[PDB]
Amino acid sequence: MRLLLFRQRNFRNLALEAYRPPPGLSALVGANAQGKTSLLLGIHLALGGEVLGLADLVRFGEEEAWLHAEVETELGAYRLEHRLGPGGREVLLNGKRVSLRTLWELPGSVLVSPLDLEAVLGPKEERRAYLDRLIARFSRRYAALLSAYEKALRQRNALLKAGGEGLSAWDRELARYGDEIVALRRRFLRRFAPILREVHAALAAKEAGLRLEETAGEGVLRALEASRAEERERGQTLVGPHRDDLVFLLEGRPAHRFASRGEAKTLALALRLAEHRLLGEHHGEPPLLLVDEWGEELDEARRRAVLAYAQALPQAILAGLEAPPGVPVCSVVRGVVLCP
Amino acid sequence: MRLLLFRQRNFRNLALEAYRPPPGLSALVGANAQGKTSLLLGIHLALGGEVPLGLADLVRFGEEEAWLHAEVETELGAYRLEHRLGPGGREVLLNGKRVSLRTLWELPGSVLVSPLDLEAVLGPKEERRAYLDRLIARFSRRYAALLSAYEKALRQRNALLKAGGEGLSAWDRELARYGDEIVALRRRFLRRFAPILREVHAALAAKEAGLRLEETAGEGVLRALEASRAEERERGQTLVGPHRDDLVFLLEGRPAHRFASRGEAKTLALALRLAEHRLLGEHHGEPPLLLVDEWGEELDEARRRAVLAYAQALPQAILAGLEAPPGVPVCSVVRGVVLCP
Amino acid sequence: PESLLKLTRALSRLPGIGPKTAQRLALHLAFHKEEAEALAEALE
Amino acid sequence: SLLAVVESVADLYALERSGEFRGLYHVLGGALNPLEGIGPKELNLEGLFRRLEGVEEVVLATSMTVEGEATALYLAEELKKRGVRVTRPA
Amino acid sequence: EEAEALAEALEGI
DNA sequence: GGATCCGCGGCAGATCTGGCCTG
DNA sequence: GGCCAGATCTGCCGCGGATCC
Ligand SMILES: Nc1ncnc2c1ncn2[C@@H]1O[C@H](COP(=O)(O)OP(=O)(O)NP(=O)(O)O)[C@@H](O)[C@H]1O
Ligand SMILES: Nc1ncnc2c1ncn2[C@@H]1O[C@H](COP(=O)(O)OP(=O)(O)NP(=O)(O)O)[C@@H](O)[C@H]1O
Ligand SMILES: [Mg+2]
Ligand SMILES: [Mg+2]
Repeated sequence: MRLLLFRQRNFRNLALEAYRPPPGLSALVGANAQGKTSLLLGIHLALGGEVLGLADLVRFGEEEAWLHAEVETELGAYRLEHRLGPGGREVLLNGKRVSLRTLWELPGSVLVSPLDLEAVLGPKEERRAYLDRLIARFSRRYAALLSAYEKALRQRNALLKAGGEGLSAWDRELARYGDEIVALRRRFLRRFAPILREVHAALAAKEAGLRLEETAGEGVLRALEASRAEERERGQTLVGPHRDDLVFLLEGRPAHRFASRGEAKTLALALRLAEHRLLGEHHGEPPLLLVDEWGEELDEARRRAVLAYAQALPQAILAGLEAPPGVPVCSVVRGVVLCP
Repeated sequence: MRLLLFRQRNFRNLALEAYRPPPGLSALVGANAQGKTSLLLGIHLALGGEVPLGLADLVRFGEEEAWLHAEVETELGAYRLEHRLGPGGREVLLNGKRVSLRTLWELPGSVLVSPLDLEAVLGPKEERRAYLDRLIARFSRRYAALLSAYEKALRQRNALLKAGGEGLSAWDRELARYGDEIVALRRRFLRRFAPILREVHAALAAKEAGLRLEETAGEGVLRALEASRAEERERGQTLVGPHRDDLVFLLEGRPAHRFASRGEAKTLALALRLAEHRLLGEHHGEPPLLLVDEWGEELDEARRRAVLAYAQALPQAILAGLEAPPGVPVCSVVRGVVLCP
Repeated sequence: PESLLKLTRALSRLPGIGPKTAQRLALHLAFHKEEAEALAEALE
Repeated sequence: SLLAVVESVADLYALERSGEFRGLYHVLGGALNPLEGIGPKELNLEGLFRRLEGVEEVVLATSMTVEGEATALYLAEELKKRGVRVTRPA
Repeated sequence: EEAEALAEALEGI
């Protein structure tokens, strides 16, 4: 899988015509407010990623935006186009209009941004949401199960809050959905962890791991039964998959209370790389990797280790203030991209 | 204002005896996981500040008590501060006797710069409003009292509205008694605060900076309340008041949480902190101590040069990072020990 | 008001009095010279 | 011929003990807060309305909490609807 | 010493 | 082109940590 | 010792954007 060519028109402050990355590792160098982030975001969007408001991606004082990418995978090349404006996105695959759910099947790309630290140093809700979306990216049953469980819990809470009534079927539905959600989460986390541990061991010297806390580990029905008095007193369901907690551990201690900036950044990068490797082993071919602002808050040894690890990937693009040594480099000045 | 000596015992991973910063610009250099942040946090907590970290997580692994000691001299005279961190709670001994924490509120103190300000600038509406409230609350206690009274009155009126009917005009007048005062205080503070921020930011970059505060109830709380009775009846909640204002930061006349990069946002946060430092120094007569963490990480050469130029004219400041600025005294941190060549 | 600086510095060093307390004590002693002369002559 | 209104007997005794003035004394059921459901009906406002005869002045000695201020405002509005000059402590 | 400094400063005021 | 649905920013209400006054 | 101030956490409602017939 290689991104052969990429064109755009009226997208943020970009003012280029074409960009042709070479195979293997590459680099981008620019000063503040030049357009590295805009270029990476456009490349991510062109392949069918996720992002900024849809109306904020158009150049100032304009109404139409155009993105075009040409990728030649192993089986055969194909083209993509995007139209943005007031009406909305118009994704067409090789000339035929099609929905995004079709693009969901394609490999795509992985983007690493400074926004991934909040999944490590954030509150419980952010970590739970991150885990939910990470699991959802691999399977389709998970989203339907989550939606059904949410609706059932909403109905049960609404019925319980307003006086009293017969609560027999709602408990059955809630248990029937939770027993599957918890099992799927356990099955995924049993396999995810070793890859992350190995990747972090490659990147750094300490040890990393994951811990999941389950309120109802034996059954939703029994957990609901064993708390009826306080459930009726408070008026809310106090057990279920929607109250689990996920904690990242550095040397057996929570990361959101003891880790520093460099350790947190390394942990986030390791998580993203583990996800990339799992996606590559699952779909069939590794996706393109995009890393933004790779080496600011790291020392010399960590930067060298990161570069050595990234040297072995089929394709990657790095952006930052300082050029890595020994790799091809391209510069960005006021939105235009020029290469030697 | 000038700091003379700092000593500690069993604080985070620190392990040292004494540290004597020189008067003027200073620096610190260290690799990852060495203790620069720990040292700055300890100094900030010793001088009477507030540390976001929990109290129970500021001691070593195994020990159960921590000790801090600082020796500061001002235009009036020298005095010693001492903190005993432990399981029971914080206690302060000014010159040797127990002192309430509110007493240190009259002292100069210090200001700390951290990426939390950068997070707050690019945050949601509620975070910006909370930041404005906390910033204003450091110049008067009447503001805090008014905020507490307004919150209690709003809760009472909302509880009354949620179910049933009763006398309602009384609570309306009660809430309007405080809303106008809060709005007037906010307007006066913003009017006094904006030009300093503009002129401070004009020396760090090239673009324009400003502030904007839109009000739901400008003419008066009572008039706006009587003009939205149907919406209140339908929704069941109050929809007008100071508790729904919006604060926006502008770069070249555009919102900064949608059209700004990392460098510009970091520069804005630093400018806000420097303006607060200048205003506080003017207020108390003696400017406080400035502590900067990760001074020049995500900045280019020109911005770093501009930052170093500004901090050279201050009475005393301490910078930390992974690199040594050219032409300034440098100290090194290795696994918790600070040695000055 | 430059004369009161030495008095404030002297009063600041003793334990139990904060930097602002010393200024208040000096001000209270400024217009109460009756006891102020006695205070100096109390121990000497 | 002076009348005062007080939340409870505790402040009644506290005010009478100092003995600045002597007059008719009245006590309410309590404050006026809707969080725990005390409206005008749950108070003794009805009893207060029986003996306005011969009254030329009324002072509302009420606490400094927000509920006290709301109660004072309601009482002032009601008496002004009936018509009596009112005062409050500083 | 320290007390004598206070004693001599008191004469000024 | 109309209409049901899905996901997320924004806000009010309940819990909980650490400092304070009265005695 | 006992009451309050102020930050963190959880669930409900209205709004924007993708999909269908
Ligand atoms: N919608 C837009 N229309 C026009 N110009 C825009 C728009 N959005 C952003 N810009 C400009 O692009 C800048 C941001 O460019 P960006 O791609 O974030 O730079 P960057 O190289 O990543 N900088 P930095 O990350 O700080 O080192 C803004 O400061 C504006 O000058
Ligand atoms: N309570 C504690 N007891 C002992 N060690 C601790 C404690 N809290 C943190 N640490 C360790 O102290 C180190 C973090 O120190 P810190 O002061 O954050 O470093 P730093 O120099 O700012 N590094 P960085 O900002 O990442 O470049 C890590 O090795 C932590 O494991
Ligand atoms: Mg950027
Ligand atoms: Mg640090």
